[PDB]
Amino acid sequence: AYATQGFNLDDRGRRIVVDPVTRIEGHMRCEVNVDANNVIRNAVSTGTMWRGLEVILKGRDPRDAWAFVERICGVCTGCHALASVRAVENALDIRIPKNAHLIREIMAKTLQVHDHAVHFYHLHALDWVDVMSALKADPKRTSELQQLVSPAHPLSSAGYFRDIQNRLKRFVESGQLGPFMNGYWGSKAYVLPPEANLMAVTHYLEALDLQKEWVKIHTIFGGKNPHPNYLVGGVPCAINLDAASAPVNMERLSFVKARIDEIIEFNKNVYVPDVLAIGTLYKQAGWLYGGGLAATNVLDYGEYPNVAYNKSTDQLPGGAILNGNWDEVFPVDPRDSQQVQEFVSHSWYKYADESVGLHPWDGVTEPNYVLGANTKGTRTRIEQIDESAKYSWIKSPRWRGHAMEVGPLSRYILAYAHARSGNKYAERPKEQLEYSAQMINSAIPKALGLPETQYTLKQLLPSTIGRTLARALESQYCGEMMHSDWHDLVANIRAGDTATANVDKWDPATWPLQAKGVGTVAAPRGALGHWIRIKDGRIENYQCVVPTTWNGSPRDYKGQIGAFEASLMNTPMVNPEQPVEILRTLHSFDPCLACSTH
Amino acid sequence: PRTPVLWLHGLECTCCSESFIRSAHPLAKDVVLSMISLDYDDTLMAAAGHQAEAILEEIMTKYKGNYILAVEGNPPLNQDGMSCIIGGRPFIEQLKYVAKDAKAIISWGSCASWGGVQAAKPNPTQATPVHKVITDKPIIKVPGCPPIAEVMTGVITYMLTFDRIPELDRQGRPKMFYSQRIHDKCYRRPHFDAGQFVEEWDDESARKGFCLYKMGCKGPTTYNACSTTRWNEGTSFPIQSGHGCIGCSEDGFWDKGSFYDRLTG
Ligand code: SF4
Ligand code: F3S
Ligand SMILES: [Cl-]
Ligand SMILES: [Mg+2]
Repeated sequence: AYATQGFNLDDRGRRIVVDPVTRIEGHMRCEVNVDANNVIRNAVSTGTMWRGLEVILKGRDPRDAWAFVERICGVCTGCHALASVRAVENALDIRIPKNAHLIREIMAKTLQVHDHAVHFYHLHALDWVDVMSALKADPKRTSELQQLVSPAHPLSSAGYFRDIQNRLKRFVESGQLGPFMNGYWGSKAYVLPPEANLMAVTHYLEALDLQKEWVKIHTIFGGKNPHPNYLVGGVPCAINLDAASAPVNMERLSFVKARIDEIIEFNKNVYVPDVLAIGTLYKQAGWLYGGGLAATNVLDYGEYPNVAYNKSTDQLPGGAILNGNWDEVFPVDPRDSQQVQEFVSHSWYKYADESVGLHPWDGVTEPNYVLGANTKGTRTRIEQIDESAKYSWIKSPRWRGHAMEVGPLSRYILAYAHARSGNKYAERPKEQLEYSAQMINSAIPKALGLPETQYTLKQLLPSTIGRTLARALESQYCGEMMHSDWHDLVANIRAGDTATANVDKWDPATWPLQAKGVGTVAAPRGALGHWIRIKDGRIENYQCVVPTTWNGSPRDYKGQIGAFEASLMNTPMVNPEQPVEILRTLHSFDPCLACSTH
Repeated sequence: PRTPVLWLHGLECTCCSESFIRSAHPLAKDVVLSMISLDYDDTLMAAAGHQAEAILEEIMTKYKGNYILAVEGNPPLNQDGMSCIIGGRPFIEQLKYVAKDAKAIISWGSCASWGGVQAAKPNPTQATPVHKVITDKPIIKVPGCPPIAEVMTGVITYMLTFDRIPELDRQGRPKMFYSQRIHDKCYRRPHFDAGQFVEEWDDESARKGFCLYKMGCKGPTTYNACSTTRWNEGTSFPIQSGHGCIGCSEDGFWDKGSFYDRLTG
C-alpha cells in the first residue's frame, strides 16, 4: 500500500480481473482490488496490444506519413492524419490556404460528432441502460417521457415505441441474444425505470442508422470513411463551381450543408437530452463516482481557432490546470522539452535511463515485454498482472511531471476556467455547462417529480456523469462550429479564392536538410500530438502521444497513477464478479487502445 | 435460427468494424437483428471479461461446424505473441481455438488478409495474416483498408443466402467484388486515355478532374469495387475526391514505394 495524489492505494483486498474490457476500441485488461465492502481500493490499467507504428515510419517519406499513422485507428479516423500533416507542415514551414484549413476543421468536427455519438449509444449506453427492462416499459409512458425529455424530437408516438419494443421482444425470445448475451441485466447498479430504458434503446437503434449519413461529409472531402485522404500542404479536393468534374462544386457543398443540419438536429434533440436525462437520474441515485484526476489536473493543447494559425482565438482554449485550481490556467507548449514527457518505468519498453521522461522529439520506442516477479501465471498465461513492475504496452505521459486527465471533460473544465478569466471565445461551452447544470439540478427533476439538487459545476463535472455530459456538449458545439465553418468556406470560394493546396515545398529538393515539427489536434478523446524529425528528406524520428496514452497510462517513475486508475478508485461495486461500475467509468473516457499504443 | 458469427479482433485499427456499420444495403442494424447472430464482438458486446469469454465455448459447442468466424486484424509472432493479449493469453491461441470448429472463416480487411500496416517494414511484432496461421480451413479474404461497407455485408449476405463461400480468385478474394481493377471503370479514364494528367496538387488540371496517375494513383494495379460501387452509399471514392488510389486493398502496398511515386510498369 502507498498514497499518491490523495489516493490511498491498497492491494491487500480481493483481486478482480476484467480481460477483455469490451465495448472499447482495441485491447485492454483491467485489474482492481476491492475492500471488505466491495469498494475499489486499487486499479490497474493494462494496454494489451502494440503494433509499433513509430518504428515502422522510420526512413519513409514525410509526405506519406499521414496514411500510415491514420491507420493507428479507424475509430478516431483522420485525427492522426490531421496531426501528421500539421507536423510535417510545421517542420517545413508550410502554410495551407484558407479553404484547406476550413475543410480540415469541418472534417475534424464531423469526426467529433460521429465518434462521440456512436460511443455514447453503442459503447457506453449499456452501462446505464438495461435492455431487458425496456421489454416492460409502457409504450404510452415512454411516449410521455420522450415529450418531457426532448419536446422537439419528432419520433415520439406511442405506437412507434411498442413497434421498437416488440422487435426487441422477439429478438430476445428467439434465444439468440447476440450482443446482449450474458449481460449484467437486472443488477441493482441499473437505476433507470423501464420507460427510460426503452427510450434509450430506441435512440441506440436510431443512432445506428443515422451515423452512416454524417460521415458522408468525410466521403466528399476525403474520398471515403473510414480513413479519408489527407495531404501535406492542403487538401486534395480541388474546387470548381462552373464543374461537375472537380471534386468540390456547389452541389457537393450543398450536400455537406444538409448533413451538418441533420447533425445539429440529432445533437440538440436526441443526444444531449438523453445524456441530461440519464445523468439526472443517476445523480438522483447518488452515483457521482469516477472523477479521478478531473478533480485536480486537466490538460488540452487548445484547438479550433476562428483565425487560422492564431492560438489566442481557440474556441476550445487549452492549457493546464493543477490541484483543482480553476482560477489559473497554465500555458501548454508542445515544443518545450520540460513539459510533455513520457516515462516507461511501468511500461513494456526500455530507455537508457528509465528514471526520466523523454520529450517526444527525443522519444524512443524499443519493446521490452517482461513480467514482474510477483506475477500469478506465466509469460503466456497471465492470471494476475504485477503492477509493481512493467504492466502495459501504454507509455506514461506527464506534463511537467504531473499526471493529467485529457478529453472533452478536460476541455470543458478548461473552457469554463478561461471564460471566468475573461476569454470570450469560450462563451458557448460555458453557456452549455450552466444550462446543463440547471437542467440536471432543477428543470429535469421538476418535470420527473423528483427533488431538486444544488450541485455546482465544481462538484458535478469531476465525475463519470460529468465526463459523459461533456462529451455530449462537445458534440453539439462541434456541430455548431462546422455550421459556421461551412458558411466561411462558401463565402471564401464565392469571393474568388478557390485555392486548396500550397505546393511550394511539396518537392523534397526545397526542404531544409534537417527539420523538426509538431502537430497537435484536439482529438475526440483528448490531447493528441505527433512529433517528427526529418533528415535528408526521410523520417528520422516519429513519436505519437495520444489521448488514451495519457488517460490509460500505467504508473510513472514516481508511482503516480493515470486517469483510468484514479477514476476507478473509491467506487463501490454492487457485485464484485460483475464489472458494471468498472465498465461505466472506464467507458466514460472512451478508451481507444490501438490509439493509446500505436 | 440465425447463423452465429464470432467476430474476433487481433492487432487492428478497427476500421473494418466501423466500415461494416456504414452499410446502407443492408443496414448493419438489420444484419445484426434479422440475418446473423453476432454472439461475440469486443466492440459491441454487453458482456466483458469472464462473461465474454464464456460465450465462445457455448456457441462453439451448440453450433459446432455451423458458425462463421470473422477475423479483424491479425496475430503477432514476436514478444511470445503477447503484443496482443486476450484473457491473459496470446491472441493466436484464441484464433486457433475458435477457428477449429468454424464452417467458414472471413479475413476482414488488409490486416487480416495480408498483414496490414503493422506488417510493414520492419514489422516489429511479426504480425502475420490469418491464412498463414490457419492452414486447414477455407478462408475468404476481403481486403481493403477498410473494405467498402457494401462489399462486407455483400459477402455476409451471399454466405447467409446460399450457405457457401462465393467464387474466389487465386488470392482468395470474392470475384463478385474484386475482379476489376479501379482503373477499368474509373470516371477519369477518358483523361488517362487522352494523356490528361494532374502534375501538381491544385493545378488547373486538378480543378478539371484530370487523371491522377502522375500523382501516384495505383488504380491500374489495384483490384476493388471503388470506382463502381464507390463509398458510403456511392457518395464518392478516393479518386473522385481528388487523391489517387494508394493501393490499399493490395498485398504489401505499404512497402511498394511512396504513395505519390507513379507506376512505371
Ligand atoms: S485516376 Fe487512377 S484509376 Fe482513374 S484513370 Fe487515372 S490512373 Fe486510372
Ligand atoms: S486506396 Fe483503397 S479505398 Fe479504393 S480507391 Fe484505392 S483501393
Ligand atoms: Cl496490407
Ligand atoms: Mg508514442
